[PDB]
Amino acid sequence: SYQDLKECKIITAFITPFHEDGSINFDAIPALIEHLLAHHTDGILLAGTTAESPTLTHDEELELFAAVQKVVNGRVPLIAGVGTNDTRDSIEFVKEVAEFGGFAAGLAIVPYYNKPSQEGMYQHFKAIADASDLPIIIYNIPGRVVVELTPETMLRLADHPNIIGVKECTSLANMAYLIEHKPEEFLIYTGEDGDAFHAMNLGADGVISVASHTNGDEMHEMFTAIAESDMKKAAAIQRKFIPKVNALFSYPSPAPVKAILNYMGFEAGPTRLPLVPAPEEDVKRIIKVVVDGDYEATTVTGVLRPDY
Amino acid sequence: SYQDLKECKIITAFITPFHEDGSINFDAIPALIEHLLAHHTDGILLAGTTAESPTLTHDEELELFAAVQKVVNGRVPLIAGVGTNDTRDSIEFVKEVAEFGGFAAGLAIVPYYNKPSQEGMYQHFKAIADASDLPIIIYNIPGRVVVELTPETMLRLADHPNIIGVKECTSLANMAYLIEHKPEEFLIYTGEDGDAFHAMNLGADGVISVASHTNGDEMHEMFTAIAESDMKKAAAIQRKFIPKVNALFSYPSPAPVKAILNYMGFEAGPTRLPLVPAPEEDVKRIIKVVVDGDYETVTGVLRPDY
Amino acid sequence: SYQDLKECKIITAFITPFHEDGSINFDAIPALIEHLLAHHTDGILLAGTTAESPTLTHDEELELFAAVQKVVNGRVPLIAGVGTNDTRDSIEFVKEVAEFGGFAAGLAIVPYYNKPSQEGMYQHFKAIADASDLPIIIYNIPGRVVVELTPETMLRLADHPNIIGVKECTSLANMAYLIEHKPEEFLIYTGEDGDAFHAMNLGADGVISVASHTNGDEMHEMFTAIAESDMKKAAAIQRKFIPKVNALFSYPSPAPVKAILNYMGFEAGPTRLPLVPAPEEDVKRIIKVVVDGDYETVTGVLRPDY
Amino acid sequence: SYQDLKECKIITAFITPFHEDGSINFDAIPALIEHLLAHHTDGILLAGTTAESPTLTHDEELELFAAVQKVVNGRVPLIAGVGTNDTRDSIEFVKEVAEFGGFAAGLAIVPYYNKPSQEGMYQHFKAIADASDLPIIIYNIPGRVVVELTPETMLRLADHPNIIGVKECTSLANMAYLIEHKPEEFLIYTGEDGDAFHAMNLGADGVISVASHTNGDEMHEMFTAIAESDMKKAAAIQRKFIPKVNALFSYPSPAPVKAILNYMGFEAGPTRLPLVPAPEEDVKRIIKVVVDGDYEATTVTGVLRPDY
Ligand SMILES: [K+]
Ligand SMILES: [K+]
Ligand SMILES: [K+]
Ligand SMILES: [K+]
Ligand SMILES: [K+]
Ligand SMILES: [K+]
Ligand SMILES: [K+]
Ligand SMILES: [K+]
Repeated sequence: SYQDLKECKIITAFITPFHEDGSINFDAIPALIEHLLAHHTDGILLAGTTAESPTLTHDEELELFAAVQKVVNGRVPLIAGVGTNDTRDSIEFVKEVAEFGGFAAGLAIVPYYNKPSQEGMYQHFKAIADASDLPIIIYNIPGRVVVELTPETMLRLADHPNIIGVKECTSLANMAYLIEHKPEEFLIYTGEDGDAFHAMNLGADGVISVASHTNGDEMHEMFTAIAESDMKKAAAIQRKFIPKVNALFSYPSPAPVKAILNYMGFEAGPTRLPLVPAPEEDVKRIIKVVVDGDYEATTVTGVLRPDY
Repeated sequence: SYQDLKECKIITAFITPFHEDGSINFDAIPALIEHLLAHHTDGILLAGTTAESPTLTHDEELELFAAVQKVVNGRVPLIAGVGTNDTRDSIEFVKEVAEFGGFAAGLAIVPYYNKPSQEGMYQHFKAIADASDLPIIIYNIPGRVVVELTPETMLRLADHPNIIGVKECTSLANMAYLIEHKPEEFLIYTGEDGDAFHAMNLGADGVISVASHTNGDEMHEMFTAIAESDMKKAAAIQRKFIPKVNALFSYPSPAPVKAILNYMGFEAGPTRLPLVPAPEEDVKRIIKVVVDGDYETVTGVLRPDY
Repeated sequence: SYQDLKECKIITAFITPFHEDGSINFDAIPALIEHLLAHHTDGILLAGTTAESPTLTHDEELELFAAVQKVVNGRVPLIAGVGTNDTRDSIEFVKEVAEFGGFAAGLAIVPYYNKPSQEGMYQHFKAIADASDLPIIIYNIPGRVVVELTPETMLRLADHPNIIGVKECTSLANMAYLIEHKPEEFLIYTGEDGDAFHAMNLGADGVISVASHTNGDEMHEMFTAIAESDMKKAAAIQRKFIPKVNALFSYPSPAPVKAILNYMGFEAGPTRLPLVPAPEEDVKRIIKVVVDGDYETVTGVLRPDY
Repeated sequence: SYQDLKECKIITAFITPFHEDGSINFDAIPALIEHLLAHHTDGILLAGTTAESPTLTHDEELELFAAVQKVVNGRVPLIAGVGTNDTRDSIEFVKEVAEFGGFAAGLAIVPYYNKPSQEGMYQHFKAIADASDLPIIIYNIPGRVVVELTPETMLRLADHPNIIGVKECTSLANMAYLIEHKPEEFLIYTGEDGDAFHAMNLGADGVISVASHTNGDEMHEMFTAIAESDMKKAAAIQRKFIPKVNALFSYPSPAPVKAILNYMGFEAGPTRLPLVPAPEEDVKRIIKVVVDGDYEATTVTGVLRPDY
């Protein structure tokens, strides 16, 4: 529900740990989940992009939700990534995730690849919102999907009772507009770490974050500053925060965040093809820049999920 | 193989006809296909983007491959859409297709959504080309998938002996470079009906077309003018073809092409959500522009959940 | 100097009122100016883009600088547009302006049309800052001039002791970096009324505004809310200001701003060709959106050739 | 007139030679002009971008037209660059260039910097076309000016009796359209060397060229092939032509062309600020790539026109 999510400020988009072997590392999950709740994660998004959802099987996403809900045991609310670029597959998975339980909302991306029109997107998300007990949060991101929902289409959807929010990654003009015209019980999250500062100042509810894995504190610190009206501290953190965000996305994500989470001892392991891990030479620069660690280095292989 | 496709000039990116209830209209396939082979389709690509592949299940795609192959009967070579943005799935499907047989190649798109690096794209396409008997054509289309293979990575892949060409949708600058440096047994298709004139001029092997569904004849006349060194005529055709291609892509494909095909009697049906058919006011514009037809809210459909 | 401008929050990019016959309306200047100083203009930029500088002759610009300075009388500091895309002309004009006196700085745009490299931009701006007593503010606006100063070249220039700031129209990412690494005695203005909220939040020194002509008060209220750490109120103001900025730039500036100023009695007049006034149907939209006014083909004018 | 220009295929956009000193090198002009007419230049454009027109004075452009017409002595037709982003200054210079004589047409760029609307551009070019005996050719180039004339505005203008053509640098779709709907006595030139092949196949009249300075022959060779219907030779030249075009624009033009013209012994000299010459390290790669010369190399300074 909107209620479960309402107070969230730092929703983390949780990675999927893997072994050298390509299988999921369910073992590394407990320590990672603890680290997040220790470093100001308000809520967890499961099986999103950062989780390499395109490469997780149906049954693997189900394993992941059980494994994380066991280890979170109710402590923060959760959102499941449910949408694909097929409306029927999205209807089926969400009704299924409604049954499964433990989620405050299903997240549904604007369809990638097939490039639907605004009416197409409207009828898409309506059908997914219609389908299930689980309300929906729309993830609008032309930087990954080419097309986008316009604010007008988005606010058409926001009126659906079962559509409770948006993870918006367009422009701060668009974001301003959405915050300005939102109906009630409708939540506006930036999905851009490097904008979170501006989105919060403008009246957004929060961030659905990658950088929260490795810089959750300084992000907390900046948000508290906005809330406690210390704009000088908030902007100082923001100015030093931007180059970290850029390093975390300087190779295709979640490669940079996994490499940092690997240095930090969390065995995030590699990425499943078609993603490959960050090159060693980038790996050192990145750890230095994002967590001011020193990486004592030593061509790079992505992994496939077991054939068997 | 490369042999099988060497000669194709117009390989058509075949639609999937759907019933008003959202099931495949398998009945419409024989008429539609004969119409293609009647209008200078030399080769057919099944379950590409224009087939609404994101919306076709595993089994549906297999059942399309049956229907089409039964009708085609080896009259032209066939290409199966096999790649997705998951490297393992793509491997498992290219094997199942190689096994299925009757395909000269599999088409594998550059991964959408997850935005791999070049090196990621190389490992992806290498693994697919390593998986099976079936040769691979890469589909590079940053207007659909955001990222793109640089020519440089493309040419590295061109060296894999089981990768035999590219459907290239980037720039004519890139397409020139690829023609220039291509190795042996590597086909270069444009995937952009609008630029097919330029691509063929520049030395491409042909076009993987949507337009060929409705405008095969004039495409044939242009390619013939081009190969007969009749440029004034090739370019007269190209200059008037541009708006028709434009119209075809003026609501998201394959809406406009189904709306024309429906108008020509072929029962293309509607599109599966998230795509919706072309709006009414637009349908008329589109027919008038593309086929010179006289025609007269919109509802996308779902696959049956039973 | 830097001193003179340290305190400015709202420096307005002053229009040039024109008569229907295309000569400067010098009569309108006193009323327009008093109106700015009445509405929280802290500093004025004369013969910037909004003044239609491409259309003002050398002597006209000098005569504007007279008129305005006579009216202003040292109540606020002044900035003269001095740079063009020719480095020699810019040098000769910044000297003539330094000589003219009464200006805290000269504004020099990144060269338009000829698309210099970074190194070319450095040599350009260095020579201008070397030429005269008069300090230099750089104007970086790739949406007008195509190329842009990277932050890196910008910070090299920031070190010249006669370059004292930037009117920056690139991205908030760049604007953050510049605030963070700025040396001493270097002012950072946003030139984007739309992003002024974000820029001030991020630690900018203020805005070089068009909107301040018509909406000075609410801009003042926002900047005050911001500096009084009243964010909910700052952002309420910003969220409703965005469409007004949008409207102001909805036909090419300064058409929309003159159309509003005309409606408020100020005789801004039309624009000099190649710019034409806002079309009629648009003028009404614009007034309603920007000032909440109730209003009711278009003709751009030429400077007299006699 | 349209007649003077009608048969032109390779219009060169002539550089402005300068001394180390910043003054124009009128001495180097004769040899450069000869080289062009020796290497298939059909027509010469004077005082365009390639000529660093933004940095030429009024009186310097007048010197240039006299100096080139003396040395061309009638042999090819000529076009003068007359437009600026001020309509009055453009009216005055063109009426003046009509008086001056020896030009087949005045070239007028879509106004840069002030970003006019379509009506604005329309009224702009109408006024310049109205002003003088010299007909006008429009130079539409958003890559330098941001804005552009749409085909609809452009064809509105093409109907003016005194507007005889366009140097179009947008897309080949746009170019196709213009060739398809042109009125009579209206000429379509690409201003893109790297597209000239495609523009010619599509039915364009010609190219207004930079690369013609240093690769005029191979350009002739490709155009003859199109005309004589040998498409295989034309495309072979095109494919090897593209990387030369890219090197000629790999540093801000006319820096790369001047550096090659400097290696070839023509003393093009440096560029006037804000342009600077090409870096040495780029200078060798460029000469190699464009004219397969070997540059025996030896931080880089742009020059100002004399203060005196
Ligand atoms: K999945
Ligand atoms: K709702
Ligand atoms: K499928
Ligand atoms: K191969
Ligand atoms: K001026
Ligand atoms: K300074
Ligand atoms: K000039
Ligand atoms: K004409």
